[PDB]
Amino acid sequence: MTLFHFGNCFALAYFPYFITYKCSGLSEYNAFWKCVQAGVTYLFVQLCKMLFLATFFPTWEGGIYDFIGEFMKASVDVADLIGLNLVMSRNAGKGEYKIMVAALGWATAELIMSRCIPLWVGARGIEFDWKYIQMSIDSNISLVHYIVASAQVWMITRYDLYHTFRPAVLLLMFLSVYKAFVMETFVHLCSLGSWTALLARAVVTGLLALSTLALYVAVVNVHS
Amino acid sequence: MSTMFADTLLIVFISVCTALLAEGITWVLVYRTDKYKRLKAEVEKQSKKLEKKKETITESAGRQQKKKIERQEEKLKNNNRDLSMVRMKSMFAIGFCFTALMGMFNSIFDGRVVAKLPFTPLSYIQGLSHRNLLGDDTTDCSFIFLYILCTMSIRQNIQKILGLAPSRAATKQAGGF
Amino acid sequence: VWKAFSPTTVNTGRGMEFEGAIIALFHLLATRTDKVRALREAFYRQNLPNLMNLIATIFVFAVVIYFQGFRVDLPIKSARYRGQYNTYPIKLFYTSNIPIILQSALVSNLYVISQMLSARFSGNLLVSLLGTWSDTSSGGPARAYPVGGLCHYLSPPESFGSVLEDPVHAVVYIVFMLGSCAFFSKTWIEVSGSSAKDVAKQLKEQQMVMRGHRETSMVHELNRYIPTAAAFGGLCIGALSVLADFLGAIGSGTGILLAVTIIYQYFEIFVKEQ
Amino acid sequence: AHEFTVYRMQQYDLQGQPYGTRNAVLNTEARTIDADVLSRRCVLMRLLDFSYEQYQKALRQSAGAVVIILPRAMAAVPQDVIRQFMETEPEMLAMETVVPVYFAVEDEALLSIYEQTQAASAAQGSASAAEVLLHTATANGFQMVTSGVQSKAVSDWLITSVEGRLTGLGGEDLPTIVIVAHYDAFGVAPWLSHGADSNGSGISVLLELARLFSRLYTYKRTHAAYNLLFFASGGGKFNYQGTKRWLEDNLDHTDSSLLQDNVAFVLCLDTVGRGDSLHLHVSKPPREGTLQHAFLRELEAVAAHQFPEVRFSMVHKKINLAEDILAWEHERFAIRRLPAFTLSHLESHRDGQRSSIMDVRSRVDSKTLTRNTRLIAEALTRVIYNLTEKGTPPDMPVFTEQMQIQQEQLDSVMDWLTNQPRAAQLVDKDGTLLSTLEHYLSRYLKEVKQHHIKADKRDPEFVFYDQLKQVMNAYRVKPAIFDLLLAVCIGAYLGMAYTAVQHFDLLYKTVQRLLVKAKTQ
Repeated sequence: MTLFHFGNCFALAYFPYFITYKCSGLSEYNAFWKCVQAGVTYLFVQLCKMLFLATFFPTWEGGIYDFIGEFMKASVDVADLIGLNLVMSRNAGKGEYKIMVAALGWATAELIMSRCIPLWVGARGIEFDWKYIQMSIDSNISLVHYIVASAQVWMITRYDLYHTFRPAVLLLMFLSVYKAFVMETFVHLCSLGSWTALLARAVVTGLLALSTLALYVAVVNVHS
Repeated sequence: MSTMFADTLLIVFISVCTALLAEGITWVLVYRTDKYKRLKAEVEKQSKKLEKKKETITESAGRQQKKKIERQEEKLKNNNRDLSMVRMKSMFAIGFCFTALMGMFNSIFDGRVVAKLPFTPLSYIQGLSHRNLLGDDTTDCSFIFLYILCTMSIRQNIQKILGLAPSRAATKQAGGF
Repeated sequence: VWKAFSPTTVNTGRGMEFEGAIIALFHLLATRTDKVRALREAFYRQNLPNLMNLIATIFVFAVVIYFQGFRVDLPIKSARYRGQYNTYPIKLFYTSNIPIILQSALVSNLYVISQMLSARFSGNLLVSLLGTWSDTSSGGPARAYPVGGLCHYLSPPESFGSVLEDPVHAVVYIVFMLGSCAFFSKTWIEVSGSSAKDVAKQLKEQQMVMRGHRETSMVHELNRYIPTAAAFGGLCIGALSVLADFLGAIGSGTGILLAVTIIYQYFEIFVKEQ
Repeated sequence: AHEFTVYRMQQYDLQGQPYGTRNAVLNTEARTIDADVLSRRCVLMRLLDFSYEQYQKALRQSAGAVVIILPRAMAAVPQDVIRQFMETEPEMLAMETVVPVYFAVEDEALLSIYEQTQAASAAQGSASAAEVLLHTATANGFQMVTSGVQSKAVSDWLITSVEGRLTGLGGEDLPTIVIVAHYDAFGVAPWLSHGADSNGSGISVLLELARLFSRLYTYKRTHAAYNLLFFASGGGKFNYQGTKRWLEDNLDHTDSSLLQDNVAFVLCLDTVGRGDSLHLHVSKPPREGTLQHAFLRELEAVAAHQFPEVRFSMVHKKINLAEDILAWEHERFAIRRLPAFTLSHLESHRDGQRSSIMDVRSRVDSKTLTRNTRLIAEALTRVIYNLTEKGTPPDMPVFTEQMQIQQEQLDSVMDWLTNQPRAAQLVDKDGTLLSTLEHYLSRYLKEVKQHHIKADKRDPEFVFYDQLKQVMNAYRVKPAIFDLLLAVCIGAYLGMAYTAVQHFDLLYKTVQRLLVKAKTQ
């Protein structure tokens, strides 16, 4: 039973990434090594973020939910955008290719670092918990969110981006960076159940994806 | 129909279902693939050309024909290794399915005697025939042992009926790998 | 690697702590609600190898490789074959790790002799001059430190705090290390047969001649650079070792230098044979 | 997960015979008795619903374990259920079972788990196979795991008995009367074997008698011409091993002259805390003119005259040497040829009350205990001082006013005894119970000594086992059918994702058309 739950969680977390990799044509471009490099960049950025937080921010001893601490973590999440920009600049190709390579490598590296060890230890436990399935869905939500963030960073980094679009891109990037903090604050405030929190995260990610896609299409058409 | 024979029949049915599932997985991952079809056809064509050349090649064939045989054996061995690796991917998938199947069997047949053996198993196989059974009767058959026998019987027969069995030429060359 | 990744748990009075800096960091991050505080503790742990110490080691390793790459290329031509240009690299660390090895072996023998003399003949003036040893079990595995004498002056200060407490000791240690490394490098070149004359003889045996210069001229040019390269390289090696020791790099500044240079030489041997 | 404390059915060997449960490790799914297949399952039974036939059914079906849930208030539990359990308990202990049996005190989480398991077990029969599959898939299973290791024999357990003496006016040569009570408790679960009546009541009577005799012996005017020995025996329920060792040490050794020739009689007190019937169990009827006969006559006279409510009678049982376990403590003395008798409210030693975890402080009546103590004290004093020959009428109580029995003290002693389980496998030499008992005896008696008996290594008369108390963890679990359905759902989700990615170009074109239309408008 424990093996069945672990296998289901691992399959649900991993197969969507493989499907995206094959369908997007990255396999055709032999992008696997570029994705590995992106994951290494993610590891470096995450280490830098942890070092920055430890060096500059003492832990608050207040029992009440650390609103300042979560806000600071979201502010530090800008480092992930900087790393994605660095990866895209390092990677040569069409904008869609750069966005997809950066997003896939970043999301895969986060998934490996943050969820595989918890999946391995927890899902093989005797006790069945929905949390592992929820985390497997959350990894897919993270993958979509990273795709959206990479597309936004590419659009903002475009030299030809019109000034009218630029504030919209900046606002979308701001929302993407602060999405985790906003979701945690909302879940804490409403005492939302884990399924409701996952659904809300999915809805917010979908809305961000749709807005980013619409802006991307508008920017591409304005130059086509 | 006593629960023991019902369990026996259920195990036979499960072995059939698992053989069909393993063949379906192998078909989806291997048999349908163009790489597999191509490698299989290449192996058969090279084997037949090698045999026909060995038959046509008298001792008077000369070092050059011998070297052509060696080069064809090398090509056949390489193609057979690639074919084996493709089959091995299916073997791994079936292994994972077998891990899942063992969990299902534990959930259904734990501690239950599923069949009576008409013979005393040899001490080296008793650890399988009486595995996870309560009792001293070494003629008690464990679900693991009955499933193994059923799978060994059914899988090859199903492959042969469906024509999915590896070709005898491919098996003869796989003997080398 | 063991200090970085050891899974052994050592019972510090507060709690059981992983010896390995990385494993301890992951365990603390998983088990502690104060993730930032746990990370800071892992970076600045008093009693176990720190992540900051590991980062310092990595920085030292990169710096050492960068200095290792410094070379002076002398153009040599085959006399027999026209147009064949090769460079004779005079490395900055011309004398290799051998000055470090000789200095460390001499210091090791001095410490062994001093400890024996202190154990067998307590209170003799010569014994006190050579070294006085005290076993400091200050909340740690017992370590015998030389608290007085030449062995005390030769011992590395454990931290910048100790350097601040005893500035004279740190200055004496630094001067001794630099002087000994330079002296050993100069002596080693003469003893080893790696002098400019010997290198010129090897080039003559290999039928390699510098363009426009006779073999004697080659000897003069090599003699200009090799002694300077040896002495400056030894001084740089001593300075790098002292800096890494002050930075607290895991495995010691001397150890890191030895490992990097040995690996580089082995790699060069591997490439040459290949 | 939910963690709760479980008390394992005791494991011991007596005279080479195995008793109780041999296994202590459980890793099985929880089920109720209603489930058709209990094999390798943890069977949950409530004491209210507990039946011996159901327990036997589980053993026959080779249940993985049995967990018996005890109501928090034993007094609250209906008396009939307790009586039935007490009757079944000796048979359960006598029967060796491979299946581990545990006792758990009821907890709200445990009750909720029990109800959920009962509903899951019942639902399988009532519904069509598709509905049963859906119910099983949505149902939460519970997996019971014991944290403890397998039980092991204790090679060096020591049973300790405490003796104290009061010398009569005339020295050690005077006739010695020995009052004996075993302090050890016995029951299906040692941690639940409080043994309030058996034999906390007897110990309380013995201590009160010790206090009264000590006070009488303090003053020369009231000083008797008898030796009194008070013996608190260990391992009474295990064939009186402490008494046997104490008798061997006193009688085999010539230096211990007190017992060889000076023993007037031995009065053993067992289960004197309850009931209006009092039975004097004698291996041999006392001969006329013997001190034991005088004591019997005095006890009958006091019961008839001062306490007519108490029905006193003499029960004669011949000693059967063939039986592995002696019926009464006095039998050991009779085997050694010492005149001895046991006073108990129980008609028979085989009564389930004598060896039950249900013997709790609420069962013991303070008034009954005080009355029995007074009757025993009066009879002993009348024998010791020969009051009847001196012409003192039977109706007159000696123990009045200054010598009155203290009900509050008896209650405090009973509470102290019942506060902790006194099972022989739990009573360590250094235990608080023994140290307190020794101090209390030492206050009133002289020459208090502790006698320690150890089982022989070559031929151990008794062997005790550990792992009597363990923590059991209930883990929530989902069935394999549920996992299979989840796998199918995941496969469908992956197929939908693949189709959506393949058809994303249609979405891109639709968005482009919508944006163009919005620009045009």
